[PDB]
Amino acid sequence: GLMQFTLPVRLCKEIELFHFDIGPFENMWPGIFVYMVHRSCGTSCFELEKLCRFIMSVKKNYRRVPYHNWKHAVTVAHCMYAILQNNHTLFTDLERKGLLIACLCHDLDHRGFSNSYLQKFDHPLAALYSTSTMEQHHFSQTVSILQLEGHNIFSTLSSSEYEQVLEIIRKAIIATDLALYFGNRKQLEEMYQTGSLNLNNQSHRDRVIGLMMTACDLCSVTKLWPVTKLTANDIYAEFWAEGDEMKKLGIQPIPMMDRDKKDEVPQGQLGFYNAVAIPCYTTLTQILPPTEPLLKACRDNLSQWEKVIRGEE
Ligand SMILES: Cc1oc(-c2ccc(F)cc2)nc1CCOc1cc2ccccc2cn1
Ligand SMILES: [Mg+2]
Ligand SMILES: [Zn+2]
Repeated sequence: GLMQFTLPVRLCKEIELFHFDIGPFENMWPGIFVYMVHRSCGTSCFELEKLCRFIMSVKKNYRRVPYHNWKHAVTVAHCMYAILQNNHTLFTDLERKGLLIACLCHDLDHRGFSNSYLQKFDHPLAALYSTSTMEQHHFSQTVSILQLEGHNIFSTLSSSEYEQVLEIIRKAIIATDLALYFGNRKQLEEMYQTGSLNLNNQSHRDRVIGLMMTACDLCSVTKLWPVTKLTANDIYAEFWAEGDEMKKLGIQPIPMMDRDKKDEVPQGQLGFYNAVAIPCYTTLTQILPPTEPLLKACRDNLSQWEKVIRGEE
């Protein structure tokens, strides 16, 4: 109970910033996450014995794919930590608990293939869950792990508090399906503009948590240019493997996934920043003004991709 986690000075200071990179030492990522729970949530939120056992089982159920791996899980949880810490008073005790766990779990057992590829392959998961296929599987794996002996990090919550937090995690994980993002942000856009956005309305909170989940999930675009740039390689390495698998089913993949069309990546990152990322962090900044650094960092990386196109790198 008197057992804090602490971090070296450089990490203690940088972990508070949105552009923090968790670094290449896998063995420090559990301690980084627990540090974030303790400052975000409290030293009492979770039984340390149970939290540590939960983290390690989550880690074990992420696969060794180039991008949708254990490092992505912790990176997405750190972005959520940064948002929560800069918006201290807006979120309930249960949301602070739920959301860091949701982020850590949001891509559990990902294979590096999109929902589309599961549907065209005719993967068993695409019969079990017709939309948001991987995301319903991620939530499914989360409940699985919560139910292993010794892993119930929520066992101090009441019957109905337990149901509220698992319902926060479910919606948070479903929202990471980028197909649901577009409409969700349009609704938040109109609600914010017509002045009807109300955070006492549970359906409005749900929408806002959804957008945070998209913001944390895409946070690779909000780091310093060399982090953003090297992560884009991991992202495309999965896309090109999927493209290859599409060719093996006799389907020309979209250019984004075709490794013979690498030259179009810079122009594809512009489309992605303007169609997805910039709008996401704009609407997020409108609703939670302290998340502006994510918008500023995202715009800086858009400008770095423009420079790559103009052959100045
Ligand atoms: C998946 C995708 O969707 C689109 C896209 C989607 C809608 C649209 F109107 C135009 C482009 N381009 C991509 C290719 C690049 O996709 C991504 C996904 C990322 C996720 C996290 C951090 C960085 C990322 C960079 N590029
Ligand atoms: Mg996902
Ligand atoms: Zn993700």
